[PDB]
Amino acid sequence: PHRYRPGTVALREIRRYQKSTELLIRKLPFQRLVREIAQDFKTDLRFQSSAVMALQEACEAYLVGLFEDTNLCAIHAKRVTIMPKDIQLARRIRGERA
Amino acid sequence: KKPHRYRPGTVALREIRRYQKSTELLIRKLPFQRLVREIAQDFKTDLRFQSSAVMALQEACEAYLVGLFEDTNLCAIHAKRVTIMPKDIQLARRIRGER
Amino acid sequence: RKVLRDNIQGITKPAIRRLARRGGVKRISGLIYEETRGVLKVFLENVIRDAVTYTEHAKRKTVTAMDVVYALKRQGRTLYGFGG
Amino acid sequence: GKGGAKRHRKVLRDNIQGITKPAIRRLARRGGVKRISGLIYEETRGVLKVFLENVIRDAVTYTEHAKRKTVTAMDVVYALKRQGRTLYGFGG
Amino acid sequence: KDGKKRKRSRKESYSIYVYKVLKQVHPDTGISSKAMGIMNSFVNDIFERIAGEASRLAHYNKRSTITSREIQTAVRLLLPGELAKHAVSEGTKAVTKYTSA
Amino acid sequence: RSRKESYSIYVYKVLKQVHPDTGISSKAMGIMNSFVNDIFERIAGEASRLAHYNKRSTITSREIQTAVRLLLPGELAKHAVSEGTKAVTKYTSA
Amino acid sequence: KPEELRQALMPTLEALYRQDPESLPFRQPVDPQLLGIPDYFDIVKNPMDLSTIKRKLDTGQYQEPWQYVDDVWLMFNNAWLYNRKTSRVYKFCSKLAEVFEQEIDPVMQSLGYCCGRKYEFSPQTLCCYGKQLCTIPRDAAYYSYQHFCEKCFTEKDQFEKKKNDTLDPEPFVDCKECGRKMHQICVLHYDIIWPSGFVCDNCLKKTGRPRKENKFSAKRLQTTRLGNHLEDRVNKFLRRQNHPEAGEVFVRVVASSDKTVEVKPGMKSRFVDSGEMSESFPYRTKALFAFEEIDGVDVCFFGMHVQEYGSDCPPPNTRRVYISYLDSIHFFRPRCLRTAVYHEILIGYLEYVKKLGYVTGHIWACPPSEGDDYIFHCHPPDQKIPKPKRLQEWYKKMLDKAFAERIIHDYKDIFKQATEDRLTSAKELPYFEGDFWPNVLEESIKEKLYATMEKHKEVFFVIHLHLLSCDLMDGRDAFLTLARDKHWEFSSLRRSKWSTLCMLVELHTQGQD
Amino acid sequence: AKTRSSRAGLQFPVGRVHRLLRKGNYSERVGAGAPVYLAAVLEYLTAEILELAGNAARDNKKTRIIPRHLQLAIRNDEELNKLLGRVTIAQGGVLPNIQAVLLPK
Amino acid sequence: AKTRSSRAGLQFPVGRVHRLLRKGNYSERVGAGAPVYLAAVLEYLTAEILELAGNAARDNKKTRIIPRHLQLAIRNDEELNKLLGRVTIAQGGVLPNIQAVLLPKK
DNA sequence: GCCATCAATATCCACCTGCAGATTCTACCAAAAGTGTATTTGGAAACTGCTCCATCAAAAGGCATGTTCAGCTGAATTCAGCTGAACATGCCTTTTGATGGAGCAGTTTCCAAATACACTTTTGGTAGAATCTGCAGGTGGATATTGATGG
DNA sequence: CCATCAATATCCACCTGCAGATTCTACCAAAAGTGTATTTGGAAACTGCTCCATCAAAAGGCATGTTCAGCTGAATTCAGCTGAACATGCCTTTTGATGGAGCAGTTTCCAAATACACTTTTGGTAGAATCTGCAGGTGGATATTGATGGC
Repeated sequence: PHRYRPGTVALREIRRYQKSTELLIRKLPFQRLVREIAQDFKTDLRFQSSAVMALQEACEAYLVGLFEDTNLCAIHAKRVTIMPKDIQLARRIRGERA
Repeated sequence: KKPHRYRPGTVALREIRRYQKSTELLIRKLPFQRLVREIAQDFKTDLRFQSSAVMALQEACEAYLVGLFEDTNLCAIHAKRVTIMPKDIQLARRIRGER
Repeated sequence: RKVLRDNIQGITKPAIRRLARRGGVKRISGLIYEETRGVLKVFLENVIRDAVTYTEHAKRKTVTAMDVVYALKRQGRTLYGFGG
Repeated sequence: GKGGAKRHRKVLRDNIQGITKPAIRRLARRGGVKRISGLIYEETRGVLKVFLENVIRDAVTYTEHAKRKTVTAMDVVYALKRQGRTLYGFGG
Repeated sequence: KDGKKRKRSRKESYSIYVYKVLKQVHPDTGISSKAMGIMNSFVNDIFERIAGEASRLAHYNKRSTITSREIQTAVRLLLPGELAKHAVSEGTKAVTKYTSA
Repeated sequence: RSRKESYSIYVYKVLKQVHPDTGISSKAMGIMNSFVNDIFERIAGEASRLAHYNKRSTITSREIQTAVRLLLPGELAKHAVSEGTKAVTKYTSA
Repeated sequence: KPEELRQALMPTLEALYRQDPESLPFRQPVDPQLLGIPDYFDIVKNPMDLSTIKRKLDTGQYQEPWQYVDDVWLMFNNAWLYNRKTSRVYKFCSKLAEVFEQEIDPVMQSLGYCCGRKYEFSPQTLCCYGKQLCTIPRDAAYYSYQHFCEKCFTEKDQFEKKKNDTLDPEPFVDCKECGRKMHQICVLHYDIIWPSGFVCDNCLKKTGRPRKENKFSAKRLQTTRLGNHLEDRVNKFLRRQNHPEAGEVFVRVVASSDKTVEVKPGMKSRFVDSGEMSESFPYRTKALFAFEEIDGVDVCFFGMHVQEYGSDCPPPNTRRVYISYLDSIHFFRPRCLRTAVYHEILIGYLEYVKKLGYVTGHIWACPPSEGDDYIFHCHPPDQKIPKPKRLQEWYKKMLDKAFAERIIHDYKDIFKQATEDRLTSAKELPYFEGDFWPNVLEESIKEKLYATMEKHKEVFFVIHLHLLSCDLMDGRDAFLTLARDKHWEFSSLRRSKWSTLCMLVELHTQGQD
Repeated sequence: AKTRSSRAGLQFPVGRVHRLLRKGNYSERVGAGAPVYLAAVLEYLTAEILELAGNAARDNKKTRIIPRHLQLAIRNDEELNKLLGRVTIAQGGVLPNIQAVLLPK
Repeated sequence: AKTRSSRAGLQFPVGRVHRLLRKGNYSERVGAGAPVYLAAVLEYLTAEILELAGNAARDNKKTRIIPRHLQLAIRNDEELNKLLGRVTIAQGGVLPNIQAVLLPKK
């Protein structure tokens, strides 16, 4: 059976998703989460489709930028696998936590 | 007969406490007015400096450096180390976005 | 309206893996998925709180993309293509 | 003139070198740094140097607008404000 | 004496008001000039921040007047729960007292 | 319905000037309109702040030029200043 | 002899050497090549240093020590001139010079000379001639030939352009017997007083007869009832105090005449043409001065002028006295009674006119501007100029003290007095020569009067109480001009003594009676 | 008769705030209650910041507020910490904080 | 019958941007040359970014500018990247960038 | 390897005392600040036209979810070259105080330059239909890329 | 380890259907611009007052060299974590249609904001004189940590 060594498919999809720009998180789970937490803030609210698209794109950009920060922080410790303390440090440097 | 010598770190921790409990400026004055004078004349020749403006610049620079230094210490201790390294300051400046 | 809940798991493991790959991450740990879900969630209540307060200031019950642009701009995360 | 025109003319120190490395060590102690690598100081010099053209130039760019050549505390504090590092106490 | 050499530079400052507030909150506590400048700068920059938020709230919704609701929502944006609720309560009390005055 | 102005036609004219055979999508037009509106708001607000700082109640070319210098770095700033001087000279020459 | 001069002058010079590091640059002659100052000889024509002084003393090249003093001051001036005030050498020279004054006097006082200081008069200001009214400004470019201002000649190149910075040295006298050079001010010798020449006290000690009595003293000046009353009151107060440092005080009126004040053209047209008041108001002017016995000589310490309108003067000036100018010197002994003495003068005047029948007195309490001398030229630099509030408090204390003795019936300010009198026209204001109010009214006519009174409320004081011909003292201008021309300064005790002696001689010999 | 600040029971000047709003070019028209609410909000924030500054001073055995006490007060309250988190404080120093790895043993 | 936009030799409407300046509540008064300068700056920025976007599209064998082309233009110009460092382009993506360490370590 | 403890040290505190800095009191006044009156107006309510916001049907293929094996990556352990920490030594550079004038601000004039607004003309959105067009998407095969197969 | 080879993802040219980009016809109200009228921000000249650069001494530090305990990375080994692959199936994603809650346009109009005009108070500023919080200076003194030493 043909099998690729670990990391080859991961790097292939790294170029694949760095080449394309389509929305990468599927829509309605994000829509439903937004609806739930907004109802937690305020009930009986309504949402435009463009508004949900804007939320999705902004959150994707925020998480992906956190992901380059994550890779830099991880390779900072001579590592190629990411663990939560990496983004914790990244956010505390960014000022998001402290 | 073997004059008294503190181990590496005890005096370092003492200085940590001393400079975290105090608020006086740490950058010497006259070099700072010099630096601002040459760097300002690099943009506009024959500038004049107020004492308050220089004090504000010095305080802002010290605050920026000290905060970047906790950032750098955090980056260093993240790598299972105690000594700050140029990769630590580069990572801190990259994450801050200034680079 | 129905009181829906527990859709934070809707941010699937392959989706978070894809987002990490787009960010240049080669190897991902197990708890990364859920803890980045938490970080995403936090950003979500912050942004929607700002947007919903914007909308309530306008005496509207429908959240528009324009107030979303307002919230992103006021959070230092300005977004283009949706107005503003 | 004559006499006293040779007061501390050892100008043989670079402008960036005037940061007085023990002051950098003091700042690190205030920053909670326990151990410092030997060649760190100079790069921090450059780093702080960068911050200066990040800040003072802005204030300097203010100066010609008011038809002045003297930088004031208001120019400095507003240059800090526009850069996201607002300062208190020099707004009088 | 026209063109008096003493002074004509009336500098806007909230010093006496901050001192009075210190008196109500702490009658037997002093204050330094540098700390007073810190207080003046803090209250100032908070003023421009809140005024800018109110102005943008008015502008974006095609509203040409800044009213109490604008500053209500501006405070809600700028301040999280505890500070926001306390500030809203005290401001509502103040405006109610002013209206009933 | 309420009129909603946009800079689509001016951007189209500019891109014809710089690229006669290049088109743009509607989403690209939205991105460009958002960018121009955001930079307009930023530099106009900086000019307003600069006018307020010097107790000045009018936005003229000098303070808006200074604000552009503050926000635009380097080569873009020099090009903007030079083109603005040329444009104001042309405007006042007629 | 060189030996005595050396044994005298080594202590002060060695004390100058003791100062370090101030005296280090003065150990050797200035070398332009070594110091890199090729322009040193372009500015300093005759340089000298401490080593030159030592070598010149060691060879006995001095026959009298004033050459030593002149050389030391000349090298001090060279050091001050070539070097900038902020430089090392300037302040080093200042410290060395200060040590020089601190050390020179006791040494040279034992060698048979009056003192050891080099004295230079204040910069003598000149006066214009084309305009006959303006003067030559000090420390500025001036025009002169064989003197004009910068704006006089402008409304051909033979003029000489310079800046007024020259100084006048003190006059020197040579003893007819010894020949030693002496300061004329220090020895208090004057040619008309002593036509036989200047003889030092040492020579008169070899003769037995001391210096003959000076007939040109303040005591022998013509006495007047007002001056006699003032001097009697001052002497009685001093006797009651019985201060050991206090001396006899002589008050003499040296000038008295009758003049008229003319209404200025604006008020002449506004009020004189209608005939409600006369064109001019007659009055009597008097000048009195106070002299005290200090160190065996008379010292002038007070001067003041009055204008007296009698009962025949038309209103509103009828039966009034006005204090025009007031001046004083703070060298009175003791200082603690100085102020207390001044009261006893002016209060004594206020009572005296009260005995004559005068009803109203006027005081213009305005502090002098810096550089403006009222009566005495060259006020001492260390004499404090009182603040206007201080001067008002001083006058209020005077009026309260006089009220305590039941001499003054009341005292107010001009604004409150006008409000109480229900004055409705500016014509009711008193008219005095050179007074501020006539000029204010003229300015108002040229272009709110009660507002002007209120602004200067504390300046003017109104007091309710109920011939010697001398051209020199007929007004404050002639005496000031003569003092400036003859360098009659009151800046120091010895200079004040010399000026008092000169003015007493002038009054005694140049009078018109 | 009564000042707008007194009518609202506020120490801060309502009229001065309204004048600043007029000159600040935030809107050509300003509501009547906007300066009152601004005065109340700034009074509130001043009240707790000075309260915490006095608490820090009395914990530091001091009776005069100094910028060190001001930073100790502002940083120790996490909400107040984020209010001035992107703000540089003069003459305040830093909080006493040492990492676990830095401590001996 | 000459418009002030054509009078200044600019493509952007000076009148509209001046009206927006007046409506923007920046001060009590607005100078005459300020809208001209503002329009010139805006047109220069849009011209530069559109030229870069067209170059990127040509590099991608594309003749229609898409948000991906705009993102490529904004990110590959360090000055323009500094201009838009805190702004997200919708449907723009990220630059292809893989660290050397991420590459195989054979 | 633990730890109980002579001994030098910086520092907390018990105290203090003089001074720069903070606090108290009297007085003037232009600058706001409060109140009165006529004017203008932005937005409240009232009703309604209308766009998209929310909601239910259906199906089938794109990934979502679960399981397995192991490649190798993260984690723990030793240790040795060595870079920095602590410290004594020498001296020099910094800090504080005093002093000319280069410009920071206050006063006055007046003109090129800014609003207010009533028209008139050009012009930028834009309902609506028609033609043009770049690339979404599927096909097929030559082309690198990866991994471990014979030896 | 260097060489070939098989399984596999990639590039890419090509061709077809179409939502979207581009071209006109006509419309049309919102601006744009010209020409008076009115007002004012500020150019420009002259000048008093700050305070900033320059220069001095007194002093609180900074710059080098030495010794070495401890820091960091290279080398080594290994448990198990997640990547690659695959099977099963979940739910997706669109295309479609629909009732109506809700967004927004239009009309009316009034309490609220504004522009003066006048009277009232009042925070700034300057100078005098009183009060004091605390920065250090001096006497212990105290964990405290490195070191000597005993178990």
